[PDB]
Amino acid sequence: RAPAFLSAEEVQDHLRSSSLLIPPLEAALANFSKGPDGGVMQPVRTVVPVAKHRGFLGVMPAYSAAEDALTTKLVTFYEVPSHQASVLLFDPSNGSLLAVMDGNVITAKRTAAVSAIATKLLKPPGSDVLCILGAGVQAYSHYEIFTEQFSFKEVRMWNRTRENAEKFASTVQGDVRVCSSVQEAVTGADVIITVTMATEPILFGEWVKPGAHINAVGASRPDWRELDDELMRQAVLYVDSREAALKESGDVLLSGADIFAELGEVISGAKPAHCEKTTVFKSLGMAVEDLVAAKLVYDSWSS
Amino acid sequence: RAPAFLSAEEVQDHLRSSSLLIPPLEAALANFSKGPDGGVMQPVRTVVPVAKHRGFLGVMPAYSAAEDALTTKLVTFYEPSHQASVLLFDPSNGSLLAVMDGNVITAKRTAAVSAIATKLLKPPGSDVLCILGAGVQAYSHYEIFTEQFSFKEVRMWNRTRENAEKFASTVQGDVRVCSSVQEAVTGADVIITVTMATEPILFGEWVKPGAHINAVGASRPDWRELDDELMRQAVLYVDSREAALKESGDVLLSGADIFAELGEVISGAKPAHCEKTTVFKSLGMAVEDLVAAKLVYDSWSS
Ligand SMILES: NC(=O)C1=CN([C@@H]2O[C@H](COP(=O)(O)OP(=O)(O)OC[C@H]3O[C@@H](n4cnc5c(N)ncnc54)[C@H](OP(=O)(O)O)[C@@H]3O)[C@@H](O)[C@H]2O)C=CC1
Ligand SMILES: NC(=O)C1=CN([C@@H]2O[C@H](COP(=O)(O)OP(=O)(O)OC[C@H]3O[C@@H](n4cnc5c(N)ncnc54)[C@H](OP(=O)(O)O)[C@@H]3O)[C@@H](O)[C@H]2O)C=CC1
Repeated sequence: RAPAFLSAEEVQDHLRSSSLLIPPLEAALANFSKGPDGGVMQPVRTVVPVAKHRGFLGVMPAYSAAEDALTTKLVTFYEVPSHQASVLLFDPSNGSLLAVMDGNVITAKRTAAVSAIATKLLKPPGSDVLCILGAGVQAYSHYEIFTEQFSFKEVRMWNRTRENAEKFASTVQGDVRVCSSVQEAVTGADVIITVTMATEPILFGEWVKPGAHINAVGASRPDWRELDDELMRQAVLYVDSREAALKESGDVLLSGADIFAELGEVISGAKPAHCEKTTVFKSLGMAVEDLVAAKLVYDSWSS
Repeated sequence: RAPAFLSAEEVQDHLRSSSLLIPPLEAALANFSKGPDGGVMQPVRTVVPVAKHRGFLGVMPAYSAAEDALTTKLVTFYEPSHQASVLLFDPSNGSLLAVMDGNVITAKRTAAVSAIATKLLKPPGSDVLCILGAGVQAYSHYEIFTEQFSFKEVRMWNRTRENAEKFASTVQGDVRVCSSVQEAVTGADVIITVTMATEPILFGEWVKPGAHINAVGASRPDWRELDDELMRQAVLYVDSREAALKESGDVLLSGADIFAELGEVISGAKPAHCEKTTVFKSLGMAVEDLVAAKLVYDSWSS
């Protein structure tokens, strides 16, 4: 019995709303951070660079006992969407390949879903203003769930090329104030989302409102950065994975910042959410997050 | 852009002649052993323990600049023991071109790489071949070794003699079934170990001076097929030093010195001591899976 293939449109049908992903992801992150008592086996992501094409192949395997599912997501990103992904789903009991599915929409919706979880815990009292840095796939996915989950009075956006932000602004529903600089976009912003593939810092702490929350999603490479030192050093730093951040996050590696806690620890109440101080959630993506989503799809697909 | 799926039989048809599999395997091994300047990017394999089901998931990604190929092998082994899938990507844009069964590929390249080491390291007058084990790898090894070499006597030992006899009357030529490892390896010139043994079964005291051993089995850091004596007194060749020092219980638990990588011998950097007793420890490498995958895909897309 050959494995089933699930198209991008097959997946989204059996995926449904991005915020429906939230409670299972909350469980996955907590289980992960619980370590040996959490049932999650997840080594740090293996990345092989394709220098000849300025690209990378990410391989993210995971087993999760609670979901009893065995997965591997393979993602290529190059500096045809920039990010291409496929998820493999195995029978954890015998090991046969069950399904090969398009991983792009899972990646987009799950990443947005995790940022929202961290945002819900860490956004300051009186979070009226949201700012989005970037205008790619993740920006759309984050915009959809953040306007769904939260109630911002104003949304700002900056992109490297202003045309794509204005395009973004006119495509999405609801008003978007396109700003020509990051300084303008984040000034007075209570929640900031950085979803660019920049490699040198675009976000400087001096522009950041005291107590603001930052979701740093991009710069998933040891030599890449989105944030400067002042922000990385002065803010309370949360990550999805401590082992992954110390190996793959240039924002963490180069700044020399102390990781305060893993987001899963907070979810379980093992660590506090300092919503009143300036916070940074540095997200690098974890295989267990993909696991949960792909498991939801196949199970739906099977019924 | 839905990926292609090649069945095991489909892969099996694209890999008929070994006379097309070994030359690119040799080239790949040569380039790998050169390090990064050789153009092969191959992280040590990641293994996910699934003790909950007494099983493992092996993950083996690779890129090669020389043939511009980007692949990932995903192997699962449980207690068909080994189930593999090989993914082939487009290097320039990252799209997944194909998903193929990787059990046939695994069997083929493993047997072929062993034959490459054997062709180089077998002693003068190699008349007796000895196979320890009777699984998938024993078959694939037997087919290529009898095609490539010319032994007068082929022997086999297996933990379950029933399986050894089923092997003996399935393969074409005459295989002599033995009731002990010592009986099988005594006087043997080439020895192939493809067992799931976790504690030493092959002992240096039994091994003919000058014999070549292809140790393929034990690929977990606490499992081993060969004893301290043999590991330390033979000239030790591996596919990868980095994998060996991580995953080979045979090498780690004996403190044995690695003389060379196989690619180093193919390239000319290190000599093939065919007159000394030699051991080639194969752990399996992502680039070997890559080579086969590209060969299959090139033929398939023609
Ligand atoms: N943490 C996680 O879980 C995951 C993280 N990501 C990361 O997030 C980022 C966005 O992903 P995605 O939306 O799919 O990619 P996209 O290609 O769809 O979007 C790229 C965005 O980043 C901008 N960009 C590219 N280079 C630069 C640069 N040098 N400087 C400033 N902006 C730049 C682009 O702007 P422009 O219009 O000028 O091209 C665009 O706004 C990536 O870096 C990705 O690696 C996504 C996967 C999940
Ligand atoms: N180096 C490489 O490139 C790769 C290495 N391998 C490794 O090679 C070995 C064989 O692979 P494969 O043929 O596919 O596996 P199989 O399941 O097809 O065959 C298993 C063989 O090992 C024997 N065996 C099981 N337990 C023991 C034991 N305690 N002692 C001695 N023999 C035992 C079995 O005998 P019985 O008849 O009793 O079952 C059988 O002969 C494995 O260890 C595998 O991990 C395979 C992938 C490629």
